[PDB]
Amino acid sequence: EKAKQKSAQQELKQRQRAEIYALNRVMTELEQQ
Amino acid sequence: GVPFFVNRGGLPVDEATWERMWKHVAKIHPDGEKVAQRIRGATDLPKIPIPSVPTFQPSTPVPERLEAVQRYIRELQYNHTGTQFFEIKKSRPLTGLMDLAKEMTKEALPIKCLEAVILGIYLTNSMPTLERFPISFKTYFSGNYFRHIVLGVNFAGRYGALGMSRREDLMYKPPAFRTLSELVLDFEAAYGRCWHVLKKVKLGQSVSHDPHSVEQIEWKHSVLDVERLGRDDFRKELERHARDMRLKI
Ligand SMILES: *[C@@H](C(=O)N[C@@H](Cc1ccc(O)cc1)C(=O)O)[C@@H](O)C(=O)OCC
Repeated sequence: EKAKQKSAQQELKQRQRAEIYALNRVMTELEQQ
Repeated sequence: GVPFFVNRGGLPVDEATWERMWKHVAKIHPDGEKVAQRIRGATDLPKIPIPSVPTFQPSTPVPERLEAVQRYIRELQYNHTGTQFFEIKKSRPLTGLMDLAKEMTKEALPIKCLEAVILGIYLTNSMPTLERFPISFKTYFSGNYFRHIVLGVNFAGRYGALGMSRREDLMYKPPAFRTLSELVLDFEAAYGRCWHVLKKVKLGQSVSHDPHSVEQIEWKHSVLDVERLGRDDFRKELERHARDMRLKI
């Protein structure tokens, strides 16, 4: 079941990346003004 | 300068580092708890396209390739989250840093200045007529010191830079400066325009184009104390560094 385990890891990275960029937009707008 | 957290366990970000990232957000954002509550677990967040790594036709002039390299770096965005997502051990062999740069292109997360230097090397190893060398700047403003680094470049005897900064004037310079001194003085003036005093410049040697090299990057081949040197000796030391690099093949 190694292909499914990689699938879960890839989904974790995808969910995290979407939150990282949403947070980055907020913090970029804060840092600017 | 100002402290920040580093993700030291690879990707996906481990649970403890992830919570630490959000705890830091709740501290410094005036709406920090509300920001997390909107974003965390949200199922309607934008999809971020994975930026395409640029590839180059042999007919494309190197300066045009560099514009594309810089555009790619910028597409990743400056990382303002408070948590650096890739750990950069500056004394690692080049081959290990190039493996990390490859992972930066696969995972496509926001980056700061040092990560961008590593990425810029990785994306210009295909340009043997381009020399690449790190330039670090230490500046001072309102009682605090600031560290910045860019990737200096030299094409056909003209100097420029690639990199990432939170300020538009402190990264990309097309390779058009006749001398290394002129390039560094342009950064010094850019710093001065946003009220930073340039204190130190640390210049590295030319970096190998072999991504499997076991050589370390030599970050501090010249370390220049700007105010101690004064204008004339500052320029002479930069001229000497430029000569030192021309002989490292
Ligand atoms: C280097 C980096 O990103 N440096 C910062 C320096 C800086 C410039 C201007 C202000 O107002 C604050 C900070 C940058 O170029 O944005 C990077 O590796 C790093 O994390 O250095 C500490 C910030």
